[PDB]
Amino acid sequence: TAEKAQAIAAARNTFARDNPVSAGHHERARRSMPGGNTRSILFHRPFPLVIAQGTGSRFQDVDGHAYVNFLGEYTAGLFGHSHPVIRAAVERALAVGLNLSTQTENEALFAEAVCDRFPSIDLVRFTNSGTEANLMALATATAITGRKTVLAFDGGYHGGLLNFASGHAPTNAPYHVVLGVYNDVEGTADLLKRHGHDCAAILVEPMLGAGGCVPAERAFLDLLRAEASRCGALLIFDEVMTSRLSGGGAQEMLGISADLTTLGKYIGGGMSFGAFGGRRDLMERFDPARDGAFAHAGTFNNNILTMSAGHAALTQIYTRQAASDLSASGDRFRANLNRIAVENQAPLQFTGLGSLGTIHFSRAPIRSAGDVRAADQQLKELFFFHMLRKGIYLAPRGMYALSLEIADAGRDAFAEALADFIGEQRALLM
Amino acid sequence: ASDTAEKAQAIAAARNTFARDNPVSAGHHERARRSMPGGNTRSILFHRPFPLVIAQGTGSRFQDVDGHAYVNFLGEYTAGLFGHSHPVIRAAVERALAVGLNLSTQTENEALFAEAVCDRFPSIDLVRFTNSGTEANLMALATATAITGRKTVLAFDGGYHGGLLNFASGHAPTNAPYHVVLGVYNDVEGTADLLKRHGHDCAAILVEPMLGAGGCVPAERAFLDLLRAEASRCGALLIFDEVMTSRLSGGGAQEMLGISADLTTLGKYIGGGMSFGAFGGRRDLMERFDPARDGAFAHAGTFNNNILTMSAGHAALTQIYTRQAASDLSASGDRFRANLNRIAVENQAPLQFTGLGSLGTIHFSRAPIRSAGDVRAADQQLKELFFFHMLRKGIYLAPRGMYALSLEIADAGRDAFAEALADFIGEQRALL
Ligand SMILES: Cc1ncc(COP(=O)(O)O)c(CNOCC(=O)O)c1O
Ligand SMILES: Cc1ncc(COP(=O)(O)O)c(CNOCC(=O)O)c1O
Repeated sequence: TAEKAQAIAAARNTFARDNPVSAGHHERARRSMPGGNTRSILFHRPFPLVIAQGTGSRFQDVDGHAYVNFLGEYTAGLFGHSHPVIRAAVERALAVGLNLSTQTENEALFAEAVCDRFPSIDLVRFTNSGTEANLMALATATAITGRKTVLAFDGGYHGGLLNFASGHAPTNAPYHVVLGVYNDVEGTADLLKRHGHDCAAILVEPMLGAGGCVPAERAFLDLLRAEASRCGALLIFDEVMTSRLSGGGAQEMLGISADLTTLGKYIGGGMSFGAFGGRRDLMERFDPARDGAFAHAGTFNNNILTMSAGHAALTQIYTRQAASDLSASGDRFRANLNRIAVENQAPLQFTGLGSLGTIHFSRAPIRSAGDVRAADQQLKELFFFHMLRKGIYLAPRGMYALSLEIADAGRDAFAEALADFIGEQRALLM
Repeated sequence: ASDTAEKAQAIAAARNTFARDNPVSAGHHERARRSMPGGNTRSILFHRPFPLVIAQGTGSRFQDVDGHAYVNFLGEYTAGLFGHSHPVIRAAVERALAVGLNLSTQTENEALFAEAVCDRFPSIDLVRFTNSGTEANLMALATATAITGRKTVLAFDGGYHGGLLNFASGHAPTNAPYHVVLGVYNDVEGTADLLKRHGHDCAAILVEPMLGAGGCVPAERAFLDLLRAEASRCGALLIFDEVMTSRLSGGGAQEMLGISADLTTLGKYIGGGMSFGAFGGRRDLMERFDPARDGAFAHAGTFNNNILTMSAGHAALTQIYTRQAASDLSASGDRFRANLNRIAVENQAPLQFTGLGSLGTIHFSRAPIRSAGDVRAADQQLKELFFFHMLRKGIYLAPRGMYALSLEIADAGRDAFAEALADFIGEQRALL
């Protein structure tokens, strides 16, 4: 509607008036990077906030405004901006030496911690991102099976070269990808009958992350596990986001085992990180001593900062117990946010699991990419600008990912700001 | 050359001595195998019987877990330009920690780093950062195919563009399934034929100005002129993979050559030894990523703008490895390589070092090294024996015989390398 469009025009202008120093930064950034941007998700209109500095769960922008960071680096930033244990791991790495050009002890210790944590990961390899992890998992599936077809899901996001958030992106690596509808048992069974013979892999998030914190239904994942086994395709669970949900990620909570699992985000302690692991027999194809071994180099794969900060992250900070506690805290938080919507007759909900959640302006079921897209997009943008005015930073698309540094005062301020949105924007919520 | 029983027995003895010299590294390997395939997470680090595990490093030197010291002539496969403990890198890390980690937003540091990259590289008008050279090359291919609507990519046998674009031994079954045609590196007539056949459907020509992993094999002028002309004529994007070669002068191989690519990929040392890659090039091509554009190309990536890379990278380009420092290091490397080849020639040894500036690789052949075929024809057994010999002399270089001079390599190290080469030639005269 026109009414909402005008509300957004007003909110954008208010943001621009609040943030003229960020505005100047944007005009300069446009000289060296396309649209002043090097990570597409950071861009929003009229321009993005530039931040100056942060400590713990808080940061300040270049205009001086302070915020609680509920975004947490799209789930990588589990430790806040200045964790002393992470800092210590960085100091220990610098003492060991940088760019050591050789095999290290720390990479093996980190690997042991990873294999110990995740119940379907017998052996693991590190990459430099979730994008690389997923690409290597597809390389594995395709090379082993000799097949070309990959089943993935509309709304699915698996990195820079495997972006299905708005269907097929023209920039995707040219794997022969067939897209199903997330959570659609009937349609997906049909696609598997059609393509099962030629399917190298099923690639799926146990909860759409970038696609809107949409949990996978049990019946959907059971279909995928059964059919992958029947047709000889590798089931790949992309847990780059979902691994945080318990000590052993979504697979532990589900009792469903993927053939390969990809990891990313928080696991390297906030340093560059990705990983792919899985069944021993599949991963041994990368043993470089073995006959016709697959090649997987990568300059920074075993870099000392990631290996050292990650080992600290898993063993000292985000233990199995910390994962259970944060996820339970996240469940209570999301229920409280939904109670606020319910008690105020608000046409919104928050979907997700554990410490992950996203607002959707609909009271209908949010089960697939279609549902997320059909929910009100103008109200979502308005909500972002409102939260900023309340000193709460979350994703433009309405996602939060609670760090370990988020405390009672932070959660309370978020919940109060949500109530304020509902009251202040009542006219637009009818 | 062909394998012989004589050389095999020499190699088996060198491996046995290495195993005996390094029992702690051997135990590490056995443990590592329990959690990573063959105890490995980066294929290039593995060699038989097992790799050395190092304990610590300072400057240009390091020590392994059995207590041996070496000077590091490998330099992290060209990423380790600053040594193991550069004070300016360390200061950049400290500044980064003080700003804040994982800040979840844009910072100024990324714009300042992007400006330093654009200042530095003469054909890069706009740039985007990735987390590796592998990602940089994939995004450059993504850009070319999406802009052109075409499927075919011309690359070269012996070429290496990252984990999903490995042509070092021809087509790898793990490669991302771009429709890649492989040419012979430096083959003008053969490549002209391929471009005649495929040119109309060519999204991109992807080429290193010098084969890196493929053997430090310089591209010849006539070869690159052909690629530049035919890319323009066909409407293909010429992509120069300068992940390794960018170091060779202030403005990489493109400044040396006076040839401009449509896109250039970057990696290795530019992020100050932190995770890093980048792709950039012509303004009109890179603007397709402006997120304010309708139909903007998407390119997220959790760590693309991470504070450690942004901060150490800006320091690397503006404070440490300036354009003059690049010229100076390349001149130092050119004199080094010439000295090594002089030592070969004077002893009438069947070996040469190929490369440019501070990068070089030994090849056990008297033939011109111009393509992957030439590299593969050279004696591979002697290359293995060379590796173990150099280790015994306290010199660490790649198993495949590559050195990449860091800023921390001084006269003593270069002298020791040259002396160790002479000792190899003398001690292994029978097999040469
Ligand atoms: C499920 C999933 N798989 C894979 C990925 C890809 O991981 P990475 O961005 O480390 O390549 C991501 C997240 N990518 O986030 C982009 C950003 O924050 O800029 C992801 O959420
Ligand atoms: C010319 C070129 N392009 C691209 C690449 C790929 O760059 P990256 O390893 O950062 O993905 C590399 C080197 N990759 O080195 C492997 C390793 O040291 O483990 C490269 O040399």
